[PDB]
Amino acid sequence: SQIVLPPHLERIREKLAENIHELWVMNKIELGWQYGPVRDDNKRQHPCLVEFSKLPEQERNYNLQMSLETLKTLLALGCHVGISDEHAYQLTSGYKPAPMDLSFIKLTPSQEAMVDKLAENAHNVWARDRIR
Repeated sequence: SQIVLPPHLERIREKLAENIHELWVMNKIELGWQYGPVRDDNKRQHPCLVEFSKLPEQERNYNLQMSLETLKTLLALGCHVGISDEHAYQLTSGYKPAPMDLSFIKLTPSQEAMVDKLAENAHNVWARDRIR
C-alpha cells in the first residue's frame, strides 16, 4: 500500500490510469450495456463510462484502488522500472474512446509475470475481503 512513487509521474499515472479507465469503459461496453444511475449489469445500468479524472472516488473508486496499486507494487515486484515515457473500428454505445491501437504495441514474458503476481496480491486481498 504505502510504496512511495516518483513525483513526476503522479498526474502521468492518473492519465495512464485514464488510458486504463477508457479501456475500463471499453471492456464493459463490449458486454453490450449502457450508462445508468445504479451499477446493474443486466439492466443496462453501468455508471463507470465516465473517464478517470472526470468522476470522483465513488464511480471511479474501483479502478483508482486497483490501477494505483497495480503501479505501486510494479516498481517493487522484485524487478526494476522507472521513468521511460509519457502517459501514452467498433462504434460503441455512447462514447468511443480509443486513443491508441494497443495491438500495434507489444507485451513480453516479464510483463505478464508481474501481472499474475499483482493478480496474486489483489486476489489475496479479495481473500482478505472474503474472510467474513
